[PDB]
Amino acid sequence: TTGRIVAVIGAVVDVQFDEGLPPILNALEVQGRETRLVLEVAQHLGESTVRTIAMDGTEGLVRGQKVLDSGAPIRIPVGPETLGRIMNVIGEPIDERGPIKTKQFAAIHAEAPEFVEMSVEQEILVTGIKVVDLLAPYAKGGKIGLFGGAGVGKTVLIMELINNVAKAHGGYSVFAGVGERTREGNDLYHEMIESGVINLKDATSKVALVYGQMNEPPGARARVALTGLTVAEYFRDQEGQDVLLFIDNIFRFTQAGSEVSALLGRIPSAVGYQPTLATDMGTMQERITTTKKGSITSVQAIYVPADDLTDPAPATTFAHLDATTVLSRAIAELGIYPAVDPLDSTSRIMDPNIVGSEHYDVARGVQKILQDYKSLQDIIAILGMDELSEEDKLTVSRARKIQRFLSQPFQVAEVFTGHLGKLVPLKETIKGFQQILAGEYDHLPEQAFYMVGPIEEAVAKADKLA
Amino acid sequence: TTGRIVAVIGAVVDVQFDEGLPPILNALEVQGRETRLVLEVAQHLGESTVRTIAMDGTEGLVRGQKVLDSGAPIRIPVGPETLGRIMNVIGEPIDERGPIKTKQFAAIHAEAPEFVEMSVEQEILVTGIKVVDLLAPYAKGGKIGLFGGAGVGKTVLIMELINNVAKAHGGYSVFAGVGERTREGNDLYHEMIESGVINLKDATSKVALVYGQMNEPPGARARVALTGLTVAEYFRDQEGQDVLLFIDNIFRFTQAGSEVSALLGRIPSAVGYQPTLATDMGTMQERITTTKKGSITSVQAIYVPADDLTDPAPATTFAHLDATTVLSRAIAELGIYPAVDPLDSTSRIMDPNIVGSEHYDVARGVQKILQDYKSLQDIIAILGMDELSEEDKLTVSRARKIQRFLSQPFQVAEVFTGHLGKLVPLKETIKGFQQILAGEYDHLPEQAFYMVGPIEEAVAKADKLA
Amino acid sequence: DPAPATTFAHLDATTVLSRAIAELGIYPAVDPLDSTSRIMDPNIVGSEHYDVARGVQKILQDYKSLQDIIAILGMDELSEEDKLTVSRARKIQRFLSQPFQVAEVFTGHLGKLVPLKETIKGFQQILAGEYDHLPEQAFYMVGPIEEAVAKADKLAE
Amino acid sequence: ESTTSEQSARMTAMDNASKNASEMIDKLTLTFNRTRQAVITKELIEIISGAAAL
Amino acid sequence: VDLEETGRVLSIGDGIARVHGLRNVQAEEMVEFSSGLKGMSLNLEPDNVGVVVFGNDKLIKEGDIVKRTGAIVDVPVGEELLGRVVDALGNAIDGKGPIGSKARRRVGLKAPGIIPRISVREPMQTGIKAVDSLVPIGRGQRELIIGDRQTGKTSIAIDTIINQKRFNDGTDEKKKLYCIYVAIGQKRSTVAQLVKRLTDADAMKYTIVVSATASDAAPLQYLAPYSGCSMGEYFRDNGKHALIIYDDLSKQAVAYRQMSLLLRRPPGREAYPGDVFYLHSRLLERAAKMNDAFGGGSLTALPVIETQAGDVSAYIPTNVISITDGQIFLETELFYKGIRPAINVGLSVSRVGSAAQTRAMKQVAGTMKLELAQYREVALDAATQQLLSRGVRLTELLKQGQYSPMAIEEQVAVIYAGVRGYLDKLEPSKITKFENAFLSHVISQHQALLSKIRTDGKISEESDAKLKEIVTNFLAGFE
Amino acid sequence: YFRDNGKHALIIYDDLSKQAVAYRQMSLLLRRPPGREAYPGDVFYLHSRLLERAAKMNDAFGGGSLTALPVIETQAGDVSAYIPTNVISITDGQIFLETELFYKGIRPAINVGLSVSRVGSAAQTRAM
Amino acid sequence: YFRDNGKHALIIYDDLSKQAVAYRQMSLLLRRPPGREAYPGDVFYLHSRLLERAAKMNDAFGGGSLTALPVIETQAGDVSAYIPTNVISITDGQIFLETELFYKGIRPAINVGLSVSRVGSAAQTRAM
Ligand SMILES: Nc1ncnc2c1ncn2[C@@H]1O[C@H](COP(=O)(O)OP(=O)(O)NP(=O)(O)O)[C@@H](O)[C@H]1O
Ligand SMILES: Nc1ncnc2c1ncn2[C@@H]1O[C@H](COP(=O)(O)OP(=O)(O)NP(=O)(O)O)[C@@H](O)[C@H]1O
Ligand SMILES: Oc1cc(O)cc(/C=C/c2ccc(O)c(O)c2)c1
Ligand SMILES: [Mg+2]
Ligand SMILES: [Mg+2]
Repeated sequence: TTGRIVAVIGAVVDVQFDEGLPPILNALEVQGRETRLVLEVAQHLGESTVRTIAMDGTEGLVRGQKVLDSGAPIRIPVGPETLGRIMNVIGEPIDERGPIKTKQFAAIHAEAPEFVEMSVEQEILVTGIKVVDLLAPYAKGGKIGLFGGAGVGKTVLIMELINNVAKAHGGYSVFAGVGERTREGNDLYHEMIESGVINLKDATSKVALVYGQMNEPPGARARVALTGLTVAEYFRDQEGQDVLLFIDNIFRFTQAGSEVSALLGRIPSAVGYQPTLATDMGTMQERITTTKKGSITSVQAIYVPADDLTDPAPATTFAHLDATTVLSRAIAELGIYPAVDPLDSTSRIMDPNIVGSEHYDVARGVQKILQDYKSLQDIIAILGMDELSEEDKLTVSRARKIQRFLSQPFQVAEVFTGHLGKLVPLKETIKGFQQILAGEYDHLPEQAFYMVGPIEEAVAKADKLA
Repeated sequence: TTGRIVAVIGAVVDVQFDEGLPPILNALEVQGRETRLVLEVAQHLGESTVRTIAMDGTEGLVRGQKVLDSGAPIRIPVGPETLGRIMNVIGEPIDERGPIKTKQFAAIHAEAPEFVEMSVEQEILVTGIKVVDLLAPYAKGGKIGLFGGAGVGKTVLIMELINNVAKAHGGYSVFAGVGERTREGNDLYHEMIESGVINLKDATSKVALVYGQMNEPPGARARVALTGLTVAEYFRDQEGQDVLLFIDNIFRFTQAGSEVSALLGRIPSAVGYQPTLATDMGTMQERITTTKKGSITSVQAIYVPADDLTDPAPATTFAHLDATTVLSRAIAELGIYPAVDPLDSTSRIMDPNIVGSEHYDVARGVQKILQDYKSLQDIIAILGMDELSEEDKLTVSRARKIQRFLSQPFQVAEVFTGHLGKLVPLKETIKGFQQILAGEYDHLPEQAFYMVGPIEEAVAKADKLA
Repeated sequence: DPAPATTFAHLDATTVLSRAIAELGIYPAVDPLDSTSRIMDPNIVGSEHYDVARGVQKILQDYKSLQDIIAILGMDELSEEDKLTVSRARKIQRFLSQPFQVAEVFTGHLGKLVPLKETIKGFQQILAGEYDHLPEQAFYMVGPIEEAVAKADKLAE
Repeated sequence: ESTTSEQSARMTAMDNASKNASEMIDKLTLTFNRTRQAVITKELIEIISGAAAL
Repeated sequence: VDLEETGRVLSIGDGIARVHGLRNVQAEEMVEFSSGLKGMSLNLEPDNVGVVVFGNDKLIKEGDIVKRTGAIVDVPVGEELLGRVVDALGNAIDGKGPIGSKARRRVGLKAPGIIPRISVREPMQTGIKAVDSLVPIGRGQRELIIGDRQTGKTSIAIDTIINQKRFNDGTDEKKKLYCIYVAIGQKRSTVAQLVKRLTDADAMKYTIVVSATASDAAPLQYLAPYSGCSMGEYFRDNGKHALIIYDDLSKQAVAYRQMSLLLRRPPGREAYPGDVFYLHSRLLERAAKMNDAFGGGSLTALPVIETQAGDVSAYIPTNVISITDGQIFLETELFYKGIRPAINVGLSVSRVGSAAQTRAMKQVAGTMKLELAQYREVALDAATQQLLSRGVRLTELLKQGQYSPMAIEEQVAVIYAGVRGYLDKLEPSKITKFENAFLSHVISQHQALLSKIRTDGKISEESDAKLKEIVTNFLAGFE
Repeated sequence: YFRDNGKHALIIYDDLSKQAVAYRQMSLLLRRPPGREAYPGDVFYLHSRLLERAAKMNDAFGGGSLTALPVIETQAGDVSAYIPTNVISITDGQIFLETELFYKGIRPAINVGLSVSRVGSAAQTRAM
Repeated sequence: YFRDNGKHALIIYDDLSKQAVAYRQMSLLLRRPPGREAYPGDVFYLHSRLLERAAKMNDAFGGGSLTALPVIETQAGDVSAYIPTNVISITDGQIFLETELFYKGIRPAINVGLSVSRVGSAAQTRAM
């Protein structure tokens, strides 16, 4: 049935319906427009009038302009035909390759899996990336904060994560560009094409892209996360996969929701965030999890406003994270790729009761030896390296040798370098550093461990050095 | 005559009367209830409707429900048989010992004693607490205020004062538990039975109890002070006697005030508070006073929200007091109890012509060395002890010995301190700080001054340290 | 503050006065690291005026960032060229002060008007080092550089 | 013997001065943001109260 | 037709349903939406009812029918709720079929007044050495658990719950303790894991779990603790003992702020409403110890509060410290260094627990408190080095893993070792090792004495002298 | 009255902080929208018109005068806050007192740098 | 016009603080809801739809471009203020200037450690 626009105030549009009213969250199709104008029902004002938030510009709308209730929330195309495609928030293709032809559509608003639908187990999601698995491992269905910002291997890491999860776990990936910069969305898409993870020729693609560009209205940027989230929910729910979901970036999901809140006339809360800060976050996050059928794991890029970890935005966010990958510029400048800081990057599942007594002890030794290597670098500057005790001479060698073994070549960059990448199995990771700590490779040259896969390829690199 | 409820929202109920509109402050009796539900008329909304505040829960109230004007404001028992009893905000017995059968009743709302009714006499009240009696001594018939953040020692200090001042005072006492703990009421009540200042079978009771704790709704907490107060007025006026009044905690009255002000539909003032904060408190505080007709010595605990003494509640409270005792979290966390700030507590009898030049000189000396030391603490926090001139080191050593000797074990706090409680005569307090200022104990180590009574005990603890 | 902040742009020259500076007795309490002029440019006031001015701000700003630092870390640790820029800036600050004709009731001092060239020359000379031997307080609340020198003798006894 | 003890002690004093300073950096950083958050919130409640009173 | 028992929805969307009609509704009465959702009458206005929605108000439309239920908001209550996971309304969420519940209790009942109470006096044994000895708790007390995220807060609650099995499998009925874990704001997966943990420990058979998670609507999150609390009161008022965990109240206050700002309540300090204190105060007042004339029952409340950067001075932290009877404070710095449970002793208090600590613990505990008080003060002469020697070692004794809570007699034997100097000669990195070797030795060989200590609630002069032998014999043979 | 009849008077307002609190109360209950720090937008004017009425009249108008000493309470030594600066911006000077000075022994606790008189030596005898 | 017809333009917006202020005026007077700093919820949108229109077009579309140098005034170097937050977030890099560097004789007063360009080496000749 069909209602009439009665009020247009910026990106807020009020529509009046003569008969049956569209429930909250329903998607409204505005008529007489060259492109699609979706209005999400936000409120019921009384007197048969709904308050809506526009998903695109409202320039041109006239009082009385017909509006068709679609009868559902925003429904977007889902299934394998989305892989390699870029869609927008309402499910349209924006890569100009034509319709996304799927046999299913799905609503972007879904309630979280019920208490019973939850996996009571805590599993590691093996990434194949040594630093991560050993020290800050991903929980299957957990959330991970990604710190770093620019020029730190952020795109390469993402692209390798996609690749490694397709290979080792047979799951696909989704990328949700929340406040994606048009320019950077062009670059990332091509970077993905060139690394293989998107393939435009056949159907071997591993990521699906959903872009909520910065020049779109508040309601659009607030919802893109959900759009991508549902694309991911298909793979977990219909196909039984363990899926990767990238959210870039989670701070702009908050802000977008803050702006929506502000347009709806609501009272701001502490520091000018929406009062529904925690719930807005909660209803999106809880969908990310392990069900009995499959799991969605999410890698979320964080911006910390004012460098304040106690700002409501990062505070609220941290409540949902199970691990942090910290990408540091310092480490990159030392030629370690991935630029992962092994001391700053933590995991909630770094607990012997979850990952195993053994996996625990090795990580804590690797952490310890690197901490103790930081303690000596001043005395290294003061007394030189040859005024260390014989036990201390070893800690340095080993530490420096552990530092490099944490580096690793990526498949996603085989094109740029000529070096074959490595997905390293968890047990070989555990073993490599296990054996290093024990001094089973002290005699080997420092440079044998650098940019290598498993520990066998370090002995192989040492034997080749004339 | 008879009125009907037309609106309910938490504590605030609107009532429409067809004839006979009850004046502001009149108490109204809601019909159809199992326990007595009083409404106080707050405003005349117009249209034969009044806005009222409930003295108890409003669950169960229906629109249409009947209300009777009592013809007067809340009236409560007053006189000799309030002694030994616990009553609520509306004078009902709450100790399960039956009717309270007084000859007199009083309205909880009265106007404040007139300007001609003021007394001008200032006489020191020695508490036995070193910090207080020295720097900011209390006065018989005066207004004492105990400021403190959450958990810093407000209630211990008041209980200690009740022990140290009340027992040896041939008059009556009123304790008004206002918005505090119920189990503390239960503690206070049995403690008094155990000590016999309340007798359950005699007529020898010396304290009257009035309680409206943090389980009560806001109206009740907003008025309990008036009840408690009112009982104190009777004893001051209709006997001429020496009355002691302890309130814990008066802040709760303003907070309670804050909770109904939103509902009463006022435009809020600073930090969300009621824009009537100042006058509300003034009309209530001005009643808590010594008059030509009889003396009231009032000791009120004053809670500081968020440790902010610039918050409207406490900030506005300062000007109602004759002596302040400002407690400091930071000081309590250093182990100094009572956690008195020696440079923020003041007293209006700190004057050489009232307390004598000797007392005045030592006090100013104690506070001088403490301020000079406080000025030196930033140079200390970066560069520490060593970088100070020989002179500064002496002001430091002496101040630190002075801070420690300001502390005292309370008989009421023996479980937390591990020391038998001490009470120091005023002379002994003076001579102790005097001697520490003349340098007589420069050779003693600080630790000797911590948690002792008279100076002689510090000496004994020094020798005991060998 | 919205009000003063919105005003700056309507201005060709800004004289900003500071309480911190007034508190020290430096009047007029003009903050030399926050006062500006469109015409403070060599093509306009000439390279001599511009260089001096820029210098005065340089030594003053250098001093400002040494202040909080040597206040705790001690004066003696400084390089002998650094602790000269300390002595010179502290003099230039004082030489920025000046008795006003309309403030005789506030100062006790006689009002003094300094011609442009004499101001440039006076400061040029302090930056040069021509008065490192003169006491700080000699430059305080005087007109032209002469009166600082004269004031130096009256302070010698 | 004098300079051995001097540079020994100075090393220690400056080590402690630096560590104290570092601890003070954090404490002020925490205060800043607690103030930073309150100012913002305060400015906002003033605006809201102003619009709501109309 | 009937606007006395019924209304229709006028407007919806701010989490508040404006409802025309319903002329005979009570304040705070549950109403029932045509879509099955429950609601609460909050605003009884001349021409509408303001109804707080106990679920997703996406499901409510203009024109929907609302019916009175006649009942002030209440929840199912009784023993049949044990071993169950329920949402905030009481409806079962563990899919084990209906709760066979026989009574119901109001969620907003005012806490017991002054007379029916008596000061706490029965130990509430957490099983955590550091807590039970240094920050001891009695049944009826409110003890706050406070700290930054990820500092071990929930852990305190969980081992406590798990500890009670020792009594809950006895026939001593007064010695028992029924638990309720209220999850406000948590991840659902976190809760699901938790009951799995409890089930695994066979603790779930005496626990009620009330869940109001990150994706439940705000009103639900706010209601959960009260729903939890009535369930507890069932035991309090019936001659039984209940422990309740509000995990956590920071999140619940956030829930409430969202409701108040949407209701346009004037924002105060940190945009929190005037009544944010009252929200917690009334709740925790409901934890209580009842005297023998009202059953002798009790409800112990362990609320959780989450600090931002160890700042105990912020609005909500201080409100709750101003309510409860002391606090366990958990430091990020202590937790980091692996000191676990990460208890700051200095800043932790139990205002009322000393009275409900066994004599047996008190005999070793008072001197431990003392020697640890001396050691904090001095973190190369004879005396002040020994307090360092003793101090580090007592600090190692307070360390403890998870899911292994300790019987009281086991705790004291361990602390006995410490406070009687037997640990002084050993190295700090071996105290943990000595503790486990020693504890399991005495459990397998000297049962008679451990039992006697549990039974006597004391260390007798024989027991002490006997425990002097056992330690010397073991320490000389510890390698 | 004294002022306009060739006499001299001295008036103390103890204190105008509390007056402001009372006008803020009155203004908000009259439904006048709050402004900075919840006070009304004309809190300056509240004190400006009061104090401009302290004045020195010339001989033709009688030679009488009225001298004012408003009192303002600060919060934690902040002479620079909104309200304090408002009043400073009305009066012909200020005497700023501080606790630190007070307890250091400097009583009267006048902070010299921050205090002023806008009339200066014209208000002194030649001797002083 | 240049971007689309094969050419290159440079646009300087001077400044955007002031633009936002003009929009804040209209919104508030239109009685739209005020947020942080009384800016409306569409202030980020305002600036983000302007600055996205700067772009490098491909050959298929003429190969032209429009480069934007937006200007933002901070207050006491508060880069975390609402509007600065918006444009920093929006842009591809920032040239930060400081007053202390200015008077240090460092002109132009560019903070070299803080300023960034995420385009980076990609827009330099091999020489530079
Ligand atoms: N006694 C202990 N010994 C060793 N590890 C522990 C102990 N207690 C807790 N942990 C670990 O520390 C982590 C955090 O503990 P938790 O009980 O979740 O604290 P919390 O502050 O309540 N967490 P959150 O509510 O998410 O901020 C968990 O992963 C536990 O494995
Ligand atoms: N004089 C004292 N000596 C030793 N310990 C004290 C003293 N005063 C307070 N404490 C400690 O602090 C705790 C709280 O004391 P209390 O008197 O309740 O302070 P309060 O300010 O009333 N708390 P609250 O009402 O919640 O703000 C006590 O249980 C003691 O452990
Ligand atoms: O510690 C805090 C935190 C906070 O979030 C706010 C405040 C104060 C806010 C305020 C807001 C509006 C006013 O008009 C006012 O006087 C004060 C103090
Ligand atoms: Mg108290
Ligand atoms: Mg927890």
